[PDB]
Amino acid sequence: VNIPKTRKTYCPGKNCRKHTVHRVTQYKKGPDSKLAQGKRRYDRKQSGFGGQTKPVFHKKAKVTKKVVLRLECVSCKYKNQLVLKRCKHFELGGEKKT
Amino acid sequence: NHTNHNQNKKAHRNGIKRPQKHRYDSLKYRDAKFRRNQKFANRGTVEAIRQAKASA
Amino acid sequence: PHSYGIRARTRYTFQRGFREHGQIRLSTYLKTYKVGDIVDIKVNGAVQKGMPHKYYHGKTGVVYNVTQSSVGVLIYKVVGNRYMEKRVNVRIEHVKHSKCRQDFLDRVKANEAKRKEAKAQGKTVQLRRQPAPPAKAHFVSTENNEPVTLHPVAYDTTI
Amino acid sequence: PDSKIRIFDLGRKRAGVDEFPLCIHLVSNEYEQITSEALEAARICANKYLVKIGGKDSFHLRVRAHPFHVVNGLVARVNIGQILMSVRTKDSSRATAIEALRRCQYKFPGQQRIIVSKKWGFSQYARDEYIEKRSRGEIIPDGCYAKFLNKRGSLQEKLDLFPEASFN
RNA sequence: GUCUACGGCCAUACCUAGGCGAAAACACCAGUUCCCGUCCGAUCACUGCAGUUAAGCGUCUGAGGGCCUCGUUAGUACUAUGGUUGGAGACAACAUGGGAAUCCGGGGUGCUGUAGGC
RNA sequence: UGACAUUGUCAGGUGGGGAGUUUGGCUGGGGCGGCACAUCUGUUAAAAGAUAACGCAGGUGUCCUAAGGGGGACUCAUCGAGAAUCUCGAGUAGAAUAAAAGGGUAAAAGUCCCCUUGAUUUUGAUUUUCAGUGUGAAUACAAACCAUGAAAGUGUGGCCUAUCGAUCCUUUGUUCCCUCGAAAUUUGAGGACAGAGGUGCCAGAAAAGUUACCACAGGGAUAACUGGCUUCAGCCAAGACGUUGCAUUCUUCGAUGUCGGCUCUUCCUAUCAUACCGAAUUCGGUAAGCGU
RNA sequence: CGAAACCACAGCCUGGGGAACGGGCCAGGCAAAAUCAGCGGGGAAAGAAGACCCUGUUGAGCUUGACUCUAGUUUGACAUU
RNA sequence: UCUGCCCAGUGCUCGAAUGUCAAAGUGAAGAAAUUCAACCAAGCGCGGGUAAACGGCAAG
RNA sequence: GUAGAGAUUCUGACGUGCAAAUCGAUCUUCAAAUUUGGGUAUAGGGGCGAAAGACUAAUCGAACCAUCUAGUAGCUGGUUCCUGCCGAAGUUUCCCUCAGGAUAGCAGAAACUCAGAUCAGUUUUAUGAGGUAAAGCGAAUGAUUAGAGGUACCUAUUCUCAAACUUUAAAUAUGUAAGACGCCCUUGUCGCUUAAUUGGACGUGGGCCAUCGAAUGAGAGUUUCUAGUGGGCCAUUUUUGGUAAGCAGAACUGGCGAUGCGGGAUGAACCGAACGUGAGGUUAAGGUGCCGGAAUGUACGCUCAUCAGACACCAGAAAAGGUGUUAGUUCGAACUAGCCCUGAAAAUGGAUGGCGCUUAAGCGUACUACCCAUACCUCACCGUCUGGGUUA
RNA sequence: UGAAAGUGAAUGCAGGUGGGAACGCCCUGGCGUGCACCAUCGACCGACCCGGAAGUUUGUCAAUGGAAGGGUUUGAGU
Repeated sequence: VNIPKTRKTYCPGKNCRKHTVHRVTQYKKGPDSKLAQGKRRYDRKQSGFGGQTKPVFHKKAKVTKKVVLRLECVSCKYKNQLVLKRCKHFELGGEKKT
Repeated sequence: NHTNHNQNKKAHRNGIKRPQKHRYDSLKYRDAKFRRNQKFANRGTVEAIRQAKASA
Repeated sequence: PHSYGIRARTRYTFQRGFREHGQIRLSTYLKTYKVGDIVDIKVNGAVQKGMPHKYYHGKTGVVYNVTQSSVGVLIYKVVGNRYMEKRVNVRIEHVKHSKCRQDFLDRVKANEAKRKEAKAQGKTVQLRRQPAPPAKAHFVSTENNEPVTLHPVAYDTTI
Repeated sequence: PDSKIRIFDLGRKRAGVDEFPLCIHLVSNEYEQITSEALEAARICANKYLVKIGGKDSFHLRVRAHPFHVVNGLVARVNIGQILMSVRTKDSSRATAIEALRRCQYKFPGQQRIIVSKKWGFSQYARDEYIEKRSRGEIIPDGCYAKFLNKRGSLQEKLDLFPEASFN
């Protein structure tokens, strides 16, 4: 799928409440913080005798992910998230069909 | 597994009962623009009836 | 095994009539539907927007909501051992007035009329429809209509 | 699979209409299925006997059962009163045609009956009606069949085809 | 009655050959300054009426193709209910009800609403 | 020998020597197959709806910044005619419309062109599968903001019918937001809200074999094993050709002793021999008495 | 002198139907006390909650490259120093 | 009386690229919890040997 | 080769034995890796093993004892008095679910309201919807027969078909309406809507007023909590997979499961009929020679069978035949129809239920009389429910 | 009521409409009146989405504060 790097769409910002130019970016999952409560609880439970104490997921089936667009408002830097359908080939701002 | 022989007999045991019909239905399911209008019209109608009763 | 799509097994139901394909008649959009009106649902295959389910094709119901280009129709659907109210938003392309309700309204107008002249004349008026009565006694004349005697025909070989 | 029967018209299939007035039908009396293989065998038997007795040019045999239903092979689904075979001949070959169809009854399952048709040959008109219309000129032969006058169509389009027709 | 504009049902209105059309209207038509668009004003856009009914258009004819109705097919095919009915079965008949389709033949070849023009 | 090593605690690695667990479900018994496990079109299906099989013929886990939205102009598949590809006659769609199949479509939903991001934000209300729970898909509105068009109007993705995902955790977006509870500041964390990461066994456990040494609770809901049921001769004339006849899982798994031989008995005739006739050592009829 | 196994009740056949091989049901053949010695056709004779097969979100012995760990073992670091 | 060929795989065994890397320590940033960077043994990767090792007929 | 030590064969005896491993005969070994007493050590995920998963006190693929422990159980078995009233389900959805649960339905109690209403497994009148049976191919598409014409075609024909083909299109099932929440007139409100009090929606105040707008019949509806069930099976008709099946899988209705009773000789679902205790009468299906209650009835016929025929489901049979016979149809002949016979061919003795039956006690048709169910009718009594009375 | 900090239920006779128990009244019905209950239309309280008036002091411009009004969404509310 081809998505233009810039689109004019409604901006839900407090100061905009209208259509504004948005830079489109693919949402990437950030690093996993070791200080998160789930990580802290997991570490304490995993420490000590008893083996592995939480399910480990081996049965991966889907080969594609839903792509999420993060829209940077040019005016007020407001960011909005849009999710599209699953696509094997994804690209941002490519050449137009001719 | 699966058959439909007894289900119709089981259905009519206590009849195919219709839902109760009430005089007024909910103004839900209606157009929001229409629904809010009818509030204002009904509010004025209530006021008009009360004033007419008071003055008569 | 089945496939349970919304338009499954609708090949002949949603098909346009023979030599009735093409542009939809314009009179459909010029009819006004009000709440309480009786309407017959008949899905038009040309307009794929606002289509009701294939259950509601051929069903008759009462309009409860009127929208910009659509109509809200109240249908009672059999679900197990009860009737459920089903509120279908169907575009006016798939909706037509029920001639039964018209005919009832004209009969109501006639009955009120007959009642008016009955009271004016001081007589009582018969307003309730009656099932077809048994045939009355009547004479049948044989003048120039002499009965012809018939006998069953013998068997013949005609393929 | 290919049907065992391929030829459905035998004898003088190119013959006209007026010279073969008599028509005799072998009709199934029972609702049954007839195999293509049995139809072929009866066709061979009927053709062999008719050629041996009356010759090749004294008859026209037409098999009206077509094995289109599939069961490995094909069978011809027949109903009560459905014609299986039809032989058109002269009036003298009535006994020969009846015997030919009677012998071929043994090749068919179920019950089959021999009926002499009241229609002229393979036409849809009775013998008396065909004779009257032939005399009046509304019937003109065309190969193995004949074209009949009809009210529809242009007057010139029917007059050129039927020149001697005497319209009232 | 005829014509135009806007329509309703959307072939009784369609397709084809031939013969007519007085008035007005309509159309064909002349031109490319401009508004406008194309390879090309041929289409579309604009200005006008010098000729024309050749065509469009209206109408008539054809046992025309088609289409629409009425009858024939036909109480036929089929089907709901019934029998300790027939028949080895296939299937069939009967009793009480409903009841088509093609072929074929007769008739028909648009009607009509509002606003106007002749 | 010697401040090494040996011991002590922790950190890598190694560790079937040993430990505890597991080793899908459906299924004409199970196993091997296949997915009928989530799903769409035409059928099975018997003219409302609903309706099964490891029934049948096919699909789906995608593709697309246009193949999405609006407006304008245009007509397609073919066939005939004739010029060193374009020209006009016909042309009811016989072409195209992303992908399976069906439905839908002609001044268009088709092919080009121009402008576009309604594939956006926020509600509730409906429809389908349904328990009228969830998920998914869809319909008609409403409050904004816009695209487009002269305008009416149309647009909340693909002309319609499929193309998908909970709790927990993690992660991102959002608020001049709430809390860290003796009081503050700054980091950090925990919330609310909207998404995503993924569970295809698709209402979503973290899971290799083997037993002929084998063990339990059961099962005739379920196999082997026994019972039942089910699968040569006569017609036609050239004896060919035809034609008509003579797996299932119901019982038993708190047990019906499992092949052959030996022994012994009896019945059937579809007759090997014997008896009796009949047809040219060869073939039939009556015939199961006796033998084999 | 003196047990036991076994025992619903029982004890002649043929056919029918029936959970598809009846001692009982239905229709027949029939039918005379009490017994002794043999006998192995039947009682689908006894013995035992099939030991084969399958089911169970029941086990177990064995295996390995299953899942999660482990005695031991190798190496590092600190301490003893 | 003979015990053939094969180190490809797996197993075992003795030498190396600097490829890895935990705990400690080291270096910088911070007000700190800490965050980055470098380094580290063994085990493995890489190279040699070995079949009267498991085995196969890399070898046929 | 004996004592001693073993334990090959008879697969001998015995096999509720002398014996929870013995007895007989035969057989192996018998101066050493020999046989053995006592002392002594090794103990249960351990010992010990010239190796059989052998042995470790009749216990060994993990001994024995007591505990945790009344371990757990979607599996098996049992679950104790009477009568009265009501009375199922084997189906939907989800589940590592398929021998089980949750869920909706069926079902029971307890209530509450409503009322000549608000309704119906029905018809009628009015009006929708559908693409199955049939029908069609000289209509599209697809398959197919045969000539004739006009030049492999084209034209008019013609033979024959369709589950995924179709112009057309039933029967049966199917949606709704058939009014007082009605009708007519007047009139008010609104921020919606319109060019506009114009509409729209809800109203006001009046007016017509149970023949109140089809037939028939019934009183009606809703809440609450909970049990059992979540293996089904048979028949009619329609039908799928299958060579077939007392086969597998569906659709509508009725039955069985849960249900006796009369008839089918007998049988879970076939035919009749559904059941409190009795008396009388009359019937259904089926029957009346005897068994067996009831005509060895009436009328007209057919049939002679060397193993006839005898009543649906049903206990099974075919083509073709006959110097069988009784009739019919058409030109002596060919036929067409009934009955009988042939085709027809198994195993304990044996089944129209048995006996028997031949101008039938067989077969077809008509006609009376008769027999009897727990069914119907009148009556008595028992119980339940329902309604009307009861301060003397 | 909200996750919390926190806020915290009368325009009205504690509100209209329809059906209603019981009673009254009038000549079988009619008129008034409406308990309980459900259909329903609105008001109030809280959360959410807006909206920023007083007041408070502390940064006055700001900080803090949050009334009026707007949703026709939400709660196991009045």
